[PDB]
Amino acid sequence: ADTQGYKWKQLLYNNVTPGSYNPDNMISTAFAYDAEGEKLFLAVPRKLPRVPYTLAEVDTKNSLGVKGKHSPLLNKFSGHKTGKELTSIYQPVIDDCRRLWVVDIGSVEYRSRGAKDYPSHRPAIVAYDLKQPNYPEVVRYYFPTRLVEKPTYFGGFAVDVANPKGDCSETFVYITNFLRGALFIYDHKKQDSWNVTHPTFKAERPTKFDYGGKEYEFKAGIFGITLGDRDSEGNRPAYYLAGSAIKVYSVNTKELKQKGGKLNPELLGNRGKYNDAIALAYDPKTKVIFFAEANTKQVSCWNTQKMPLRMKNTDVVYTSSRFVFGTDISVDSKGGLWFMSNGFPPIRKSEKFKYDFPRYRLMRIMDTQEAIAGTACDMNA
Repeated sequence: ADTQGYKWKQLLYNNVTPGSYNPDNMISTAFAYDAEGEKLFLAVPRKLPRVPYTLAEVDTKNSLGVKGKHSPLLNKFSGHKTGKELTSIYQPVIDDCRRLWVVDIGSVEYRSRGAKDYPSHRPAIVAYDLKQPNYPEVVRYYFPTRLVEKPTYFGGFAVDVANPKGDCSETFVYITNFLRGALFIYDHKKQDSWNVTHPTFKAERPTKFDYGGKEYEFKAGIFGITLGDRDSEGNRPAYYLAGSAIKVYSVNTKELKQKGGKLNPELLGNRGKYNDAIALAYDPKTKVIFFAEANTKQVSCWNTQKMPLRMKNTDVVYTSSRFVFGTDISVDSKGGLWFMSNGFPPIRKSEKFKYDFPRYRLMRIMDTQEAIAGTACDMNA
């Protein structure tokens, strides 16, 4: 229940001319922590002008639990020279073998000012090897034109590594898209990809978001996906949720991996009214799914082994009135639970939302077992 982590009023960059960008336009949407390397990676999408590095890193070693170091400066990704190697990303993910994956959207989202600096191209899945320096690029796949379907609305994604104790090439990437309600599946081994849609991906009803004493709304489809325990032969539950929804589902990865196959997802079932979350993360140690919530100012949990999922089978691992809009959550290599808020929900003009307290908040609970102690999510039942 005790946390260490970071707080930024604005995301400032190190080694970038002051005044060359507007700090309030630097809006981070997601992160990934590499525990072995003690590096934090942040996605800053090029949604507004003059973002110097869309993939930023911070070294956490002389930082994490130290007083006075709550606000580290962002740096260029060590795998980059110019910062143009990526156009705009929304989410970084670290896999079982320490490859940092990102989805390059391929274009910026503003006109002029100067968008000309970041030439448009097709969307791409890119991966870097953190085990080597300086993070060489090991995957780079462009989307075939016939498959592009509103790339600006990609959400969370998962990396399915079938052979973690091998060359790690038998890998799938499952990428959410919260507009339509669609999941883009990429087969790394076959160098093929396809689109999948389902009634279960779509939103249930608009989410309520409170800002400045008024109430705002948004209606998001499938937004987060996380992967369970691998069985006998490599297949696994892939738990997903829509952002504007309280139900949770799992479809098997074997149905997912088969191109043009029928999908049979399982409801399991819901988390209680007003508890919409856009991000969720499975902890293999405690078998718990953690949820970073849109409007409740809380991170919540459910033990996958306590069936079925009802509110009564859920609890709270974190509460802060300054935890406005949870946007990313994940478990690291050393079992640490990490969660982020940015006050930036998918609503018109939300980039311009401002807060008295620091907008950007990233926290770690050291180990998940400590987190769920004395909660409905713990081991005793």
